[PDB]
Amino acid sequence: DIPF
Amino acid sequence: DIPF
Amino acid sequence: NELTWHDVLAEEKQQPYFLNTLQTVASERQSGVTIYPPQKDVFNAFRFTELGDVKVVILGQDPYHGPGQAHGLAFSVRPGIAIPPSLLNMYKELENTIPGFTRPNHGYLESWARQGVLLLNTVLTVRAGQAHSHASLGWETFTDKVISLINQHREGVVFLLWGSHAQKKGAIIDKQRHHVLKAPHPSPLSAHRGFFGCNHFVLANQWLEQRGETPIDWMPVLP
Repeated sequence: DIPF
Repeated sequence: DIPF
Repeated sequence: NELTWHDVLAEEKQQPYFLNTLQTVASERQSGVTIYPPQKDVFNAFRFTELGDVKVVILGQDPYHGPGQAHGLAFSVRPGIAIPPSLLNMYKELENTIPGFTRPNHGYLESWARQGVLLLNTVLTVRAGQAHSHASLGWETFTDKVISLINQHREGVVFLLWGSHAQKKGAIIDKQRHHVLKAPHPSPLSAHRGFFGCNHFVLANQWLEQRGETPIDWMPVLP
């Protein structure tokens, strides 16, 4: 769920 | 005090 | 820029304050504490507005703290949710200043984010009903770093800093390299002290056009  |  | 968040936050993801924040939030969810927004939405500002695409940054403080409201963007609410009073005041300023803007029938602002408006709360989670309940975690450290990275790695971003908290958060920004505009918060608690009349949405677009870039269409669109 973390876009990085 | 303004959270939103 | 071609720059992405992944290019500049990969090491930040490994920092203790960041790991401790995620672990604390996860432990609270596990223990049965209702926390907003849902885990899948916490980083939606970053998903919808990549680093190289940032044109305008608008800071908030906390996520909305009621069921179904917050979805990982400052100011915005999910479709179907009543318009928050601060967003209603933003809509009133918009209708008074942007030619052809008319009152939207929803408060969902993904379409702003997809145009390069980074809608960044400085704290990214909250316990249900309880403003500032996650302020003591490391989210402000994280969002300090995010603002510092935009300052460092981009040129010519417009920062709209509304209220004392946001203005302090933006005190670092280079005011020659970027365009910083300040006003009171759009909340009913402060909007009549100078948010109405600030003309920030027009001013942001005038800057973008002077830079040779496309302006923001501030009318939000439902998906």
